[PDB]
Amino acid sequence: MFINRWLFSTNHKDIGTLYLLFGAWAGMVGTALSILIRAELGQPGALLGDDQIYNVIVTAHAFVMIFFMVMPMMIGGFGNWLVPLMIGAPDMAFPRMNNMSFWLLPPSFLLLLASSMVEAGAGTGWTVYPPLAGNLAHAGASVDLTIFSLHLAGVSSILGAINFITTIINMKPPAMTQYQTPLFVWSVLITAVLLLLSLPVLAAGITMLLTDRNLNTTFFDPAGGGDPILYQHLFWFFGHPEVYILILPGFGIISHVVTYYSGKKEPFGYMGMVWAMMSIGFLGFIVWAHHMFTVGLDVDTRAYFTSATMIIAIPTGVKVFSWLATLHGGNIKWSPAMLWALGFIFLFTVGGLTGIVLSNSSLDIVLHDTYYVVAHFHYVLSMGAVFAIMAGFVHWFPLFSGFTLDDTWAKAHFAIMFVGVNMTFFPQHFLGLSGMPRRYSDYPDAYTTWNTVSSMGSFISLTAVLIMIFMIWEAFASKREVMSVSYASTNLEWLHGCPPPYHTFEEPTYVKVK
Amino acid sequence: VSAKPAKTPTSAVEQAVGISAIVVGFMVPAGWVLAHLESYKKS
Amino acid sequence: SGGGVPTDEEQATGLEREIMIAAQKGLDPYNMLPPKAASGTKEDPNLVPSISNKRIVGCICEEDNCTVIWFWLHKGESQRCPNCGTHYKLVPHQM
Amino acid sequence: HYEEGPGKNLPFSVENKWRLLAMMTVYFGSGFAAPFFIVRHQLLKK
Amino acid sequence: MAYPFQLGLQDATSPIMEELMNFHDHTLMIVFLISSLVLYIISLMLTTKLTHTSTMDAQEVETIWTILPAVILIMIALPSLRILYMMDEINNPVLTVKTMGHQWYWSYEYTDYEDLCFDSYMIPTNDLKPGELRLLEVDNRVVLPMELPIRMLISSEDVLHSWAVPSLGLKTDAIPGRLNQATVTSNRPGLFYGQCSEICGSNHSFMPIVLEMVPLKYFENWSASMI
Amino acid sequence: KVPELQKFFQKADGVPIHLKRGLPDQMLYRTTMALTLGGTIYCLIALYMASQPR
Amino acid sequence: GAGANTWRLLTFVLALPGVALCSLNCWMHAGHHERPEFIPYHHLRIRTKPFAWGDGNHTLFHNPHVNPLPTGYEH
Amino acid sequence: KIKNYKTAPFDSRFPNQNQTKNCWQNYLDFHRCEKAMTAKGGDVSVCEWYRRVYKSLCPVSWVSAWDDRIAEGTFPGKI
Amino acid sequence: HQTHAYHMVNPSPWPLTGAFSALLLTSGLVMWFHYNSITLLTLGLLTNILTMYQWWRDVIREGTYQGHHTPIVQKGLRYGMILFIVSEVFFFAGFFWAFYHSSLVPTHDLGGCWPPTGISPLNPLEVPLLNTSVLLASGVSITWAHHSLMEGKRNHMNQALLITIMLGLYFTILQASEYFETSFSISDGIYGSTFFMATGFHGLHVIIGSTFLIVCLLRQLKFHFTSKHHFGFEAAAWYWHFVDVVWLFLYVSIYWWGS
Ligand code: HEA
Ligand code: HEA
Ligand code: CUA
Ligand SMILES: [Cu+2]
Ligand SMILES: [Mg+2]
Ligand code: NA
Ligand SMILES: [Zn+2]
Repeated sequence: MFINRWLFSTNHKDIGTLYLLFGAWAGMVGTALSILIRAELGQPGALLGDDQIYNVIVTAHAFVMIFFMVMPMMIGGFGNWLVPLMIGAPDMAFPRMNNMSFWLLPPSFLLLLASSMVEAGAGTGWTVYPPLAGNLAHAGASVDLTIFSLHLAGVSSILGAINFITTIINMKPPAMTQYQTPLFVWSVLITAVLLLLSLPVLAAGITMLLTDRNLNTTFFDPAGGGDPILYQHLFWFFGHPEVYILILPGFGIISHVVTYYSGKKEPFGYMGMVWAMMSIGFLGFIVWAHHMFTVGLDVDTRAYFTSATMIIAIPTGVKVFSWLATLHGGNIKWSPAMLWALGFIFLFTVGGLTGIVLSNSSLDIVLHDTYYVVAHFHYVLSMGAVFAIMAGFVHWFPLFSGFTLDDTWAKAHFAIMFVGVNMTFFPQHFLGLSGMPRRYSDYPDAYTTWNTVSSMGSFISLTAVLIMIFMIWEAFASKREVMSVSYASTNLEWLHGCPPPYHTFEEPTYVKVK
Repeated sequence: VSAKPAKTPTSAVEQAVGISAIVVGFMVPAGWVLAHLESYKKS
Repeated sequence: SGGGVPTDEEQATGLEREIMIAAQKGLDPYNMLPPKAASGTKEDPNLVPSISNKRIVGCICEEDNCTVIWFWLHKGESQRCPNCGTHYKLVPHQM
Repeated sequence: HYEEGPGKNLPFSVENKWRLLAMMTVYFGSGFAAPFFIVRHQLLKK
Repeated sequence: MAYPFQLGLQDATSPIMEELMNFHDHTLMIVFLISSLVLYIISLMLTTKLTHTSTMDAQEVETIWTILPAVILIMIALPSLRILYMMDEINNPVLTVKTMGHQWYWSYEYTDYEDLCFDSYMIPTNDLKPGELRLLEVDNRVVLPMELPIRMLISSEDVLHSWAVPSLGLKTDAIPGRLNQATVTSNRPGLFYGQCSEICGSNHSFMPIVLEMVPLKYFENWSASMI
Repeated sequence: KVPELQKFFQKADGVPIHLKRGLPDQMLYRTTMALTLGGTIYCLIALYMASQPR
Repeated sequence: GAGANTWRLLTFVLALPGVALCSLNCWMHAGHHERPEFIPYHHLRIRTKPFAWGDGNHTLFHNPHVNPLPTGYEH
Repeated sequence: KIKNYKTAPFDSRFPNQNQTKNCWQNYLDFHRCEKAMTAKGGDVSVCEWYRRVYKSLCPVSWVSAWDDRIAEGTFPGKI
Repeated sequence: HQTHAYHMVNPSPWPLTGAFSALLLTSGLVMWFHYNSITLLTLGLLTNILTMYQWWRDVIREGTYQGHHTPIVQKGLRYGMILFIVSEVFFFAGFFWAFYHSSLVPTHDLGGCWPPTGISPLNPLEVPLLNTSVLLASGVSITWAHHSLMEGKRNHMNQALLITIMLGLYFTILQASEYFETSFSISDGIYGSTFFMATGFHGLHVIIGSTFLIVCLLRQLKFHFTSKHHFGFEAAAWYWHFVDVVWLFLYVSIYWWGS
């Protein structure tokens, strides 16, 4: 009864629920790791001792927050719950592959945890650059277990990407075109395209790293003929597509939330949204060597790559200005998800502008691997992706669970979340400009004061997610239902009720061209 | 989104017990392992 | 060397047999092709078949329009599109 | 057939507030307490 | 080197870091401008009671909407490419110094003539002299002449390091089996403090770089003394 | 032999199609799930033993 | 196009006689060479981590007739 | 001569950041000059300048390793 | 009931079982490379082959005996395999990029020339052209097999698929026997590393294609494939054309150019 419903599940809503549960657990694992990092960096001195265990915590924080919080929740959970509901399909095209992708995820998590537990430790950073990740500096089984964790997560997300593209392209009603679908459907289409176009590159790269470790090859060994710059090339050829994967379903979620809670029938410039998402997807593939501006490339190569960053800056500017433009003359309902979306817009603008500052290779000479980079990627990830996850969760928690959250507690949670993240990641700009490098367990005294301030901010964010758990419990402590939802005609997922039944669209939608 | 009146409505005291339960259940293990790091370093 | 390989007019069974048998007479009871008999007036509405008491109807009531609007349509008289007013009527008897 | 309705599409029962509060705090507290015990383990090793 | 409550960059000694600082001020003024646009518009257009929730002309403003961020990105990128080409001139250096990043220490070879080489480890915290800096003082400071073009070839023995001095505007990857080049000049004498920027193990925080820049005659006296 | 397996698999027993043959599918499904549960628990035992040093 | 006998004629003229001719060509060129004299190179025959099969120095397809060990050949 | 050599010059054939090929080709060019004018039998020290180039350009660990492999006879460069 | 023409799947264990099987493969490789244990690795390999056999046998049961395979379903399966093929294109393209970056600029430790000193490369005009011709002949024979399938020929199909399968077996045993008697090993530098990784992964993929051809043959001899609804054989032709154009790129890149 339980085993056939959940362990043997073959519909999209249950797999999306299991995504939401697993990603909440893994996100709180990552939050504990982040509290540990900011506890080491709070006061001068070594609370933990050596930098090896600190690098283990840093790498674990990066992998757990990237591949196990934003990735499964965002793509899998929101796509599986909403994409057959937005396009009017009864299920996914290949539900067994979706179930297999979920059940490959906690093997990858267990392998990552065992990689952390083995006494060598995978303290390399989330870049797994050799010869630090070789069998000399890390002679042991931690790096191999890390590599197989990445293999399992990659196979999971390729299977999910294949399933998503075939269920979006094929399972539409035969009258609707691809430009009549909702925007989140477009975002997960382009996300699945770049996922299966980028993931085998890192699969091959860490396969060759594994054979360099344990099969005596010289792919990246400079004493045998190879060089680690090849590994950097393949890793970042995956890596910048990966962060565009991390941010694109967030774009779809915020577009849906801003369209809904302003009262609009549609986002302003739907063709502009579609064009800019395909432009960002097509153009994230040729910008990778902005992550290697200090490796010693050609000056013409880095000139090309910083021009590529400018031409990838323009279409997301079109998207953010059109997000502003669809707030025009709307009945602005002050929902909590609206506050998450406006915080998304402002803080993602700040993070993108700091990325544009970093995009010049001339200033990337100075600011490479400082905390200015950390402020850039946290202002995009830990604010934009996290705020988009929270906006989608607050907006669709009536749909997933059947109960409505307490909006007063949700507004308080947004307030202390905003204060905590803004006080955490604003002094990191000054620490990067002053010149503290990344991956440091102890700093000189002149970097102390901002570090102290930054540490305090992390604890505030802890309080945020602490009361967030209470919010969820409060919904199940209240059991307040939903009679009705406004604007249910435009949004298809709200039309079967809250929550929708197990079997939906047995009688499918009736839409005609002629 | 319209909301029904609560079928099993909670009061203020039970919500206080809930927030205190979350705080104590999240700060006993992490706070205990952070309360003595030098004991693990063979003091 | 003769035939041997069967054609799918006797070997194919189940739902594939059902759609192949019904689709050779111009009938699509399993909804693979966009429907027909389109007129928005109240005397000749847009007919929709069903097996239940209601169906989700999506209107694209002007061309080159992005957002389809969806509405439930029940039994009885002809309900209208909730922004354009083309008449849709439900005739629930197909199989 | 499986249960349809509010609170029944979830893999855990929500019919009692207190056992579900205990369930949430032990689940998310196990999540929050895993890396701390890992760090205790590599400190206890050497 | 850094002082408490520092907001901006460390100030410049090389010419290159002066142009980098001026370009940083330029691009941060641009970031302040466009952040003011975004913040003032989002504060403006949620604060009205008038409504307009009907069909609107989808394509009637996109030409200015597309050419304003393109022209501001061009205005950013042209001095970016200028200073990008300002680091690859004909150097014609005076001295050539070779650095090798060994496993958590640095090694220095002045071997243009009369081969000299030494090692740089950090002075430990318990063994600091009074007045010195925690985590920033080395055994043997790395002595160079000032206001001269000096070639600096950077590599490492085993793993990836990053030889970085921020106040002189230098940061170059130390890659095993690969010899990268930087040029270093100055305008003031004194001690300049940097440290490693690439992850290199369990003491990655614990390798600093101290560039002591002196006149030429004192550099000659130091080179004769150290051999 | 295909249309008479077609008659066999089009039954309204309510059984899923991987227990529809009766005995042998049930047998190798039971052995497959038993050996993968044993492999998973011996994998966790091996990982916990490898976590500790000598 | 979309024929069936012409593709059988195409394969029975081109594919199998061509593969047989190339098999005869590789049969008349089936001659081994002498063993090259051994130089202890450093980028060839590395040993960083031992192999996980058999002894640990032999590779998976190590034929002792042609493949050398780092310490010379085998007799 | 071209002497009073203060340091290595700016080589226009290799003007980029990477400088492995400069000292590698200069070391093999010194050895090839040595072999060529030992075969010629003349004054082999006239390209002694080339020797000082690899004194100044690539590290003494690399030069010591290359001297060891050319003393044993395991030099991959064709001289 | 059901009025949409899509396929609703019964609850399935092989997601869970194959997922924990992949966990067993990863942990088996870790315990083999570092602790020398075979038993967990072999248990994982047995779990994969049992899971994949059960899964594809049941997909055969839905597609052949229960008739759940609508044209919309076959279009979806076509899209899914095409995406899987494109993923494998980019995997082999990453390996190609590794080899091209390795051989475009040779390093100083190799001596600065490709091939490195101390290795004897395989010249392409000997017996590698035999295996290129074997894969080309197998592609021609499977094209005749596909055309005899659409036309309605049965015994011509059996002869064609039999010669396709035995030439695939000839190709893989010829590659294996050549890699017994190659003059350089995996530890012979970046040339050996790139060459043996690329050819080993292509060998694994061609033995996967040979197994898929064999199960296609034993499906066809039990009259599973009709005159037009024969997506497994279309899949076999697509993956076989994939594997020999990949080998054409390997033979152009590694064997001919630079050797
Ligand atoms: C959400 C994930 C995400 C997103 C969207 C981005 C977006 C961008 N990222 Fe970043 N990035 C990361 C995640 C992300 N990044 C991560 C995780 C790293 C760390 C990798 C490592 O460890 O090294 C990283 C690292 C990273 C570096 C490495 C720095 C270094 O190594 O020293 C650089 C270099 O410039 C960079 C650049 C950019 C740029 C130029 C964009 C752009 O796409 C931003 C554009 C977005 C905007 C919102 C601006 C548009 C708004 C307007 C208002 C229009 C502006 C118009 C004008 C100014 C004219 N990123
Ligand atoms: C998803 C990506 C992500 C996220 C959210 C974060 C979040 C945070 N990060 Fe992280 N960080 C990285 C990705 C991320 N980081 C990466 C990729 C690196 C580089 C690693 C390397 O150097 O190699 C890094 C590095 C990094 C360092 C560098 C350490 C060093 O190099 O010395 C530090 C320390 O200040 C840090 C701090 C923080 C803090 C204080 C937060 C806080 O924001 C934590 C608060 C976050 C949350 C609370 C998550 C929100 C989740 C929920 C609200 C629950 C969701 C559940 C439901 C909705 C049901 N991060
Ligand atoms: Cu050397 Cu960090
Ligand atoms: Cu990037
Ligand atoms: Mg670097
Ligand atoms: Na510390
Ligand atoms: Zn209408």
